[PDB]
Amino acid sequence: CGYSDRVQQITLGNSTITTQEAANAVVCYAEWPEYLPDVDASDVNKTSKPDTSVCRFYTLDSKTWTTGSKGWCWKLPDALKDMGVFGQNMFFHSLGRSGYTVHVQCNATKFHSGCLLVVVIPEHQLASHEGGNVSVKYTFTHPGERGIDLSSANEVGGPVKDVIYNMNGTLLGNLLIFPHQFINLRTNNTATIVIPYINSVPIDSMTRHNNVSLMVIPIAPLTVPTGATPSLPITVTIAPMCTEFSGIRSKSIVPQ
Amino acid sequence: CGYSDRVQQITLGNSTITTQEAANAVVCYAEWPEYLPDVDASDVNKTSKPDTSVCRFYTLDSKTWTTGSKGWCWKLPDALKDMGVFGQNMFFHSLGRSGYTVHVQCNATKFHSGCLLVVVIPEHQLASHEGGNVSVKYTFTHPGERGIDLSSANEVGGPVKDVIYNMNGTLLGNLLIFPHQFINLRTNNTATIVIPYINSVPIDSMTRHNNVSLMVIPIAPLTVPTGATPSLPITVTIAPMCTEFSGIRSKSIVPQ
Amino acid sequence: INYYKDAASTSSAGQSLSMDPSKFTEPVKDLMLKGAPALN
Amino acid sequence: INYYKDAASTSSAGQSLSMDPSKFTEPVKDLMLKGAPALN
Amino acid sequence: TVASISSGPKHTQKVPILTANETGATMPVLPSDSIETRTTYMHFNGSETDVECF
Amino acid sequence: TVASISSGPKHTQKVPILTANETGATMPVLPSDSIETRTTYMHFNGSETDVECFLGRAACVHVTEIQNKDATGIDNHREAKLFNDWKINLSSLVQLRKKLELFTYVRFDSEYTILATASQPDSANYSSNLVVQAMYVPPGAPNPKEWDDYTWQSASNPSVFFKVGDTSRFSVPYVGLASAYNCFYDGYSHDDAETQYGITVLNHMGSMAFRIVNEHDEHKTLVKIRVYHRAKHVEAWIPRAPRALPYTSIGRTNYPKNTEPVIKKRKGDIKSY
Amino acid sequence: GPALSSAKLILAYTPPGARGPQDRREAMLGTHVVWDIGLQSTIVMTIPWTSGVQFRYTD
Repeated sequence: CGYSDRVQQITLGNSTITTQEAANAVVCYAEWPEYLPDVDASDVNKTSKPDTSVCRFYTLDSKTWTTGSKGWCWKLPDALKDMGVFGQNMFFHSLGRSGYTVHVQCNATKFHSGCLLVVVIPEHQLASHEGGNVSVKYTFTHPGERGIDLSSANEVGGPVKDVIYNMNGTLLGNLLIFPHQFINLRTNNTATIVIPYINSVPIDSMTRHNNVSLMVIPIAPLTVPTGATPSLPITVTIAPMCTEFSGIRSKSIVPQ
Repeated sequence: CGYSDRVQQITLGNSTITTQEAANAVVCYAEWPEYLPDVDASDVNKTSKPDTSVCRFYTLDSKTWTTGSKGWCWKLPDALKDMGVFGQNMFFHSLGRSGYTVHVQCNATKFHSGCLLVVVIPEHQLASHEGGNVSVKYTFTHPGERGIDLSSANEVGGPVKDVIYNMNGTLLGNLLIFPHQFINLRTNNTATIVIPYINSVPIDSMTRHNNVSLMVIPIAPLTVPTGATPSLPITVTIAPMCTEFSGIRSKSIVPQ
Repeated sequence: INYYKDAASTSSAGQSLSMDPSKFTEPVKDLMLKGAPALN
Repeated sequence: INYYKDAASTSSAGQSLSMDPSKFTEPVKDLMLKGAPALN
Repeated sequence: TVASISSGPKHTQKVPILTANETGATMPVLPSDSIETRTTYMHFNGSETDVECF
Repeated sequence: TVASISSGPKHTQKVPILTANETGATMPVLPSDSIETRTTYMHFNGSETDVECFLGRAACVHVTEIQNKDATGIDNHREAKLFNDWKINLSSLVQLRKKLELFTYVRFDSEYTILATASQPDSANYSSNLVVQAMYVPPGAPNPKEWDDYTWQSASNPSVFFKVGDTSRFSVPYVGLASAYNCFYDGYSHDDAETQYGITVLNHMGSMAFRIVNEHDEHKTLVKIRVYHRAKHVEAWIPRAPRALPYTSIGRTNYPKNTEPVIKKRKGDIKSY
Repeated sequence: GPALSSAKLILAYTPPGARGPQDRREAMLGTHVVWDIGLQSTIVMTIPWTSGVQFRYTD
């Protein structure tokens, strides 16, 4: 009887990811995603389940981890609302329901040093940069696959990007209460977090309401060996699961 | 025990059509559509079933039936390849499988006279207008919801529109061998034809290959009463059923 | 004893003795036993 | 428990669970079943 | 109490959506008669809609 | 309940002190795993650490000031405080708002206590025997415009009559549309480039309009109505990080510019104690 | 209208989140019921409960 806990394989639909230095996958709150049971439904229309079409690993544009990078933030299902048929099932309805299997990728040699904080913050309502009673404009909190780069300059309507305050007024050291995993270049290179549907209602809008938000916050600065490139690619791959939609509708109209 | 055979109701998904002067629905070859069984599958990828999202009545643009109209022809699933999420499930894959429940609508008073020929011609490979060895160009046979108006002028690459020869070299009087129904303004105003998947393979392409073609050919000319408008609207409504797709792929790229 | 009919009047429930900190402390897919190597 | 003898003192009855909207929605002589032709 | 019953595609001669209001009756047409509905429960009693509370 | 188990010298290959936090799990390492411990008992249940007690104690959550005087000639009454209305929000006081924000979802029937005190800084021979009418306003109920509006009848609007100094005590079942209050709502009410973020249906519970119904005496009685709230049937989900920066608004996690440091800087280097 | 008249109407319900339908092709994408006017003079289209929250506000 000989096996390994770092060699993991996750097959969803027609996509397959392989890893040999992965950490024990985190199941948020020890609750796997499950379809909405009838005992809690409030809407009357029947739900459609694009089980195989949308529940697959969608690789997002990789990010560049430099010595001065503050972190990155992604909103779901916003991060996948421009991805194939999932985006259409998300727009053409008034609401949607689906889980997420996040998979962050950051590989390096045994000489590099650094630690990334991969945390899922359900209902991550960010703070505006103007204070007082200013709001954050829908055009920014819903970037899409672009995500929010916490090192860039603030624009009118985008929340503040002070990674220290988690963009919402909470300290970085306290985010560990949420389901998270550290990508320690010496021990781990790929993080996995199975995110279920978290909301106060059985079903809610999927275009105007983002249930969870993925954040990759470098805790320890990247210290590359002498003569190596001071950059490492971070590839985020998210796979929906247990997807449901109700009320096929005229396309949801977003700005642009 | 009192009922009626002309009062019919067909509910698919969130769409519902009602009629009170309908004729006995025709089930092509007495074979209802059914999902592809495992004993005949040749592809290896698992099929996705957007049961409720795509299996609904999609109303196509109504046509104007005049005293000189020759007829209209529609290709499937081409006629619905620009309709909501069905078009995306059709493009983003290399193949698709689905049945169709055609519903033609043409209402009039007891004074009008005329007869429409609603016939389903599986594998309706049309003839070109140039003869010799000329081909028909993909840009025309696949119009979309537009269909093919047999009274218009021929364009380079579009098949011939001689309704007499059924655009393929067969006489109009012989189309009755196919599953068809007549919309007799004195007896019937709405036709219904349940079309299953007809092909020599368990699965075939749905973008480059149209399994069936719907035709509405006025047999008896429209004779409106004295002083009435010499035009009647013909609304075609098609509802997919038992839909399947395999191999979610980079969007299928069609011209334009 | 309650003096009113509707549930808005009842008193607090006291204490929920049913505790389960595992969902917050060990929300992991694979089981991890104390002492054994976390990763192998 | 009541503290007075006469019925003017008792509390409300709560809710009348016995519902019958048919008298207002279908006050028709002949029975009409959903789906069947209303008139024939 | 059941709120909406499960109903799939309906292709029959019984048209619960067509009626005649000339009779003065309001047919209790449910969402399952016009679309495909799922199994749902009421989770509601209606104590505040009674004439005794209204 | 056993607190610490008896454990002597440990020389084994199982190292409960070594783990990998990269997995995100907190191993329940006990004192018996690092040292030699003796048999001890808990003698403690934790009744005061439950969410029902941590969040379920009456506290002030809003306050206002009004007057009861000869209202003749005051065209704008409500804005002159002939009656004041407050939108129910559990996010206006910070010492309870933080405890409520410690979680993402909270479901509770409420308990309210409205504290009004009579006072006369100006020349006034006595403090009237007031009878304050406290009124609940559900969404849609006519937001009254004058102290004598057609609303105070309170036929559907709940009303509670009581004298100043003494308080009303009415319970409210959970009035949210969801299964709990959206302590954090990373979502908009609808899709518009000009809509407000966070503050939505889940936030608006109505409002409480304060007044006095007694006809005026000969002087202005500036009444300050302080509102107290206890949470009942408290249930919490999705614990969150503690609040670090203060607030400026209700329901919004927005903070000010150049906020002050929250971490207590050391006196010396990291090696100091 | 007259008994000898014929007409077909389509009642379309647009769930929240999308604008009001400006054309028939956009309306027919959502919950709709095709009404064939005949002996049956009345149509009964039940607007299905399609909402995320369990209750909507009356105002």
